[PDB]
Amino acid sequence: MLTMKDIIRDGHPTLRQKAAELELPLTKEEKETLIAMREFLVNSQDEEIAKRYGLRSGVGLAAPQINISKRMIAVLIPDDGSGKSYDYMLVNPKIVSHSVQEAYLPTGEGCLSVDDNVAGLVHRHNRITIKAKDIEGNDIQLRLKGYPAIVFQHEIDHLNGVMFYDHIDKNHPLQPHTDAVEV
Ligand SMILES: O=C(CSC(=O)[C@H](Cc1ccccc1)CC(F)(F)F)c1ccccc1
Ligand code: NI
Ligand code: NI
Repeated sequence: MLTMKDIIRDGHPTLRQKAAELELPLTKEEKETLIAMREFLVNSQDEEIAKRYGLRSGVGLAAPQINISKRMIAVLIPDDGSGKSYDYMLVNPKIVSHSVQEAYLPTGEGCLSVDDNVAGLVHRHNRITIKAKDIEGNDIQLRLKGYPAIVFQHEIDHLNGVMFYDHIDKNHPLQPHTDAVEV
């Protein structure tokens, strides 16, 4: 299983690279790592297993974060009230369209790869459409709003060498953009 030992940390060069598109089908090895990434999320969200193996809690992970510079991500966002949950392993995900309307988490964002907490609002598109491939090379189109959309954008940024804190206003970190919605 993956652990925090596997997660590379801010300053590591792989995080600042652009990750390579995968050829399809995936190798037995690539499928294995994408399942393991999902398994990390699951494990990190279990109280017991996370205490035991020293796991930070996560809802998303991009392959660059385990030092594999390939365009695959995993997102595990549990039910949390509404009956909606997000359990997705995506290959070559792409944002094909979005809202003009920005949104933001009012406490900022975190990142498994960033050891410190950073304060600052990270403005993002409130709605997105994503086209990607699943683990078996079938076609996936996702329409996301709000928290799920922020999460996927965060992980997609990882595939382009962008970190959440790059989007934070150095002067006015906690100033929302006008008409940006709080999530
Ligand atoms: O905040 C988190 C997890 S933090 C997280 O998923 C990171 C990214 C993140 C995205 C959007 C908002 C905050 C953090 C993942 C990373 F580091 F792997 F990319 C949480 C976990 C379980 C229950 C409730 C909340
Ligand atoms: Ni992150
Ligand atoms: Ni700004």
